[PDB]
Amino acid sequence: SVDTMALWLGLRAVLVVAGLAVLLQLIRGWLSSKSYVFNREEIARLAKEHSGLDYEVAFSKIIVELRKKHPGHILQDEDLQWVFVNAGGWMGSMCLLHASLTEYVLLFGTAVDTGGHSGRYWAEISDTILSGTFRQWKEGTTKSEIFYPGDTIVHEVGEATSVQWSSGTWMVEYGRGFIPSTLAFALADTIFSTQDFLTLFYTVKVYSKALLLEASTHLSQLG
Amino acid sequence: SVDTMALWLGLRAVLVVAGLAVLLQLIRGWLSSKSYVFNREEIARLAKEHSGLDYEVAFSKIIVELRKKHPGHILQDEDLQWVFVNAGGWMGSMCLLHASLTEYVLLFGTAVDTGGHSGRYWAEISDTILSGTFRQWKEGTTKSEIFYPGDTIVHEVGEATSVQWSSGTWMVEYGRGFIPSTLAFALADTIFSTQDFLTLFYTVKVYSKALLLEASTHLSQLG
Amino acid sequence: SVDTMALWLGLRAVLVVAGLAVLLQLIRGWLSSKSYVFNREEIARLAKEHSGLDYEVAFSKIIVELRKKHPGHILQDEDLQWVFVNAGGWMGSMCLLHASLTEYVLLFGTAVDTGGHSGRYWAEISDTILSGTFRQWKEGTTKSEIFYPGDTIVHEVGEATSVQWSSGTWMVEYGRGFIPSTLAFALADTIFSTQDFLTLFYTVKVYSKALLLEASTHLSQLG
Repeated sequence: SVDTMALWLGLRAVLVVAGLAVLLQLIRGWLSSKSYVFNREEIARLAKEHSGLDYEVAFSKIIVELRKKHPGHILQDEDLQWVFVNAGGWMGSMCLLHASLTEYVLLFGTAVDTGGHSGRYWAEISDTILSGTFRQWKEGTTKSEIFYPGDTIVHEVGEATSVQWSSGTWMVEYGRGFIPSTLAFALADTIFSTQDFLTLFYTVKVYSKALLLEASTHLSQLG
Repeated sequence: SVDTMALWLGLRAVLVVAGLAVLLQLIRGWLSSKSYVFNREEIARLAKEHSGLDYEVAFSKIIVELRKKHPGHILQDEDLQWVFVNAGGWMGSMCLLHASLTEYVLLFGTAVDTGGHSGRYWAEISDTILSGTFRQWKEGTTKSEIFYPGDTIVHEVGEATSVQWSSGTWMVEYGRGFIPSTLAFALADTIFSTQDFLTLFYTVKVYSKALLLEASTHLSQLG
Repeated sequence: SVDTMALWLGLRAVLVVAGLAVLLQLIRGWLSSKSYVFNREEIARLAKEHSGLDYEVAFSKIIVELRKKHPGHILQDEDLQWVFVNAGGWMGSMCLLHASLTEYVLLFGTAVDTGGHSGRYWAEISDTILSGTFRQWKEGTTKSEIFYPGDTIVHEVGEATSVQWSSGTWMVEYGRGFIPSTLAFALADTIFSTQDFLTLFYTVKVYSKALLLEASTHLSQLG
């Protein structure tokens, strides 16, 4: 009975600590900046237009269109790089195109069968498929849904689903909200599982280059 | 030769530390309380009896029968909730019905293909399959075994196995032993991989509510 | 406006830390000990020659041939053991035959579908397949390659790939380079995921036994 009481008190302590953590995450999301360069419908339409072609040609055409419609906000050909992404038990790769304090645009996908935790969304993310399949298992339900090239899955803030991607699945991803908070989730398995310090290097490098591009465009627009 | 000696000394240090950890686990397990409300054969027969129905109807009927045969030991309908479980590389979901210092009962399953480490804890676990398949690859062997609805896999005290569950696999799980020791493994991937503080919140909340129900039943029986 | 610069400076700090980590990995792996007992071609042909038999008979004959051609460098039958290996999100099992500061030989494989990160280390790794399939997804590309019994996959120094093995895949693995640099990747999931301290016990025990056997052989050869 004494051990039961001690265990209940410890569980209550962990309960309130986790509640405070989630509350601080929600506060950071609420008080976040809302100056947006893109709209999610725009990225969704642009990615859905080229979903019928090969995914590499689609990547090329979408990058060209993004550079054409938003000059100074997309990285150059010299800065584009495929970087592994290990998070929540799954493994994929990304190619960052745009990333600021409130938005980011990248090409995400995997060439192998993988799946795991989607991560607690404290920012709004949208994925429009170009090839492969995307199986989502939302929280609270016992059934999953399948998504195909042309579909767009939007992840609201606070949602946590079970994601799964077949081999050769590739999509375009646009994130809106408090972008830095996602970094942790993007690097968790890189820190405590894969020990891939070079992947962490490449990730922070491309993010810093995207921030530098955004600041340079800001200065050139006001200067 | 010097580096080899240093590496061997470090390996011996890790060896003795891990041995002391295993010794602490076994000591806190053997000397744990053994006040049992249920027995694994009761839950096994209750789950196998309704294993032919749809897994949702089976869940409902099993919950009703548990509340009929053990009234003050099953959580209320207002306290039932599906909570994600990320551990050992695999991801699923649970709904807890009973949980004490020495026992716990829940409904566990996944709607997607998953698998990984079963985990090591001082607790005899029993899983009776309601739907789906369960592949178990025990330690020390090079071949696995498949289990179908109606079967009951018994994870013994020294269980190091590889588990795998196909999409739509649902089962009823009963565990007796040092239940808090099973918390760590159940939350490790939640801490270092998923960054899901809300799932940790839900887990500790439902465990605290189950312990509260058990303590309330105990006090109402002794008073 | 200002927080962009703040985040960029933080990313620069993380960048220099990760860069120093990678540079130290390179410098320590380079300029290391060059005492080699085996070579990847010998092990590759020894495994490919027996790749047509059942994998257990192949294991036995390969161990016998290794003890015949390199006596004193292979563990005894009393020291052989199958130990689970959780790393990078995948779960397999190993049987260590030889391990020193510069080389290691073991029998690896899995009885369940698994996959994940291969890991980065200054160590040339070669795997010759006896059964099952090995899908490798190298870094920087969007397509993977399948390998079959008889094939030998070379994990180059400093490379990072996505590995995937079907159920029943078994292979003979030979590592050359700075072996301790892999140890971290070999145990991360054991510490932050499986919490399996007995598997860690077994791993460090077999590594210490291999190092002790190597030291004994060296002393007997010079004494």
